[PDB]
Amino acid sequence: ALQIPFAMQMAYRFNGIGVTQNVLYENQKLIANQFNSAIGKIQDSLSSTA
Amino acid sequence: REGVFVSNGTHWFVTQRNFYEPQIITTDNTFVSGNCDVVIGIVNNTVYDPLQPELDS
Ligand SMILES: *[C@@H]1O[C@H](CO)[C@@H](O)[C@H](O)[C@H]1NC(C)=O
Ligand SMILES: *[C@@H]1O[C@H](CO)[C@@H](O)[C@H](O)[C@H]1NC(C)=O
Repeated sequence: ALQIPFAMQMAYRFNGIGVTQNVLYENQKLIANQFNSAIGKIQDSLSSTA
Repeated sequence: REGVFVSNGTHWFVTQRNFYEPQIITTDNTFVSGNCDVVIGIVNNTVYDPLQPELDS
């Protein structure tokens, strides 16, 4: 395991889908909001959908 | 452009991700986008431009 800052791991996930890494850094707060809000929907999905 | 910015503590360099090979940071092995305000954790350092000394010829 090599440590790396998490926002730099995500940039090297983004380059792997062909989106240029500056698209992450110019939108990092927005991406954190979308990711955090998306896991909120998982808890609601599992809590509602037995 | 490809690789990671890294520092030993005072020198700044860029390397490929999978084997340490420290290049000097330049207008060739980097690309610009936007102003310094937006990015979290950006650092102040000089980026070299190889054309400059040739126009100083
Ligand atoms: C990294 O963590 C330190 C506290 O240990 C904090 O002062 C610093 O602002 C953080 N840097 C970034 C880029 O978030
Ligand atoms: C980076 O450089 C600019 C221009 O000299 C300066 O305004 C800014 O305060 C510097 N940032 C840091 C973290 O020192």
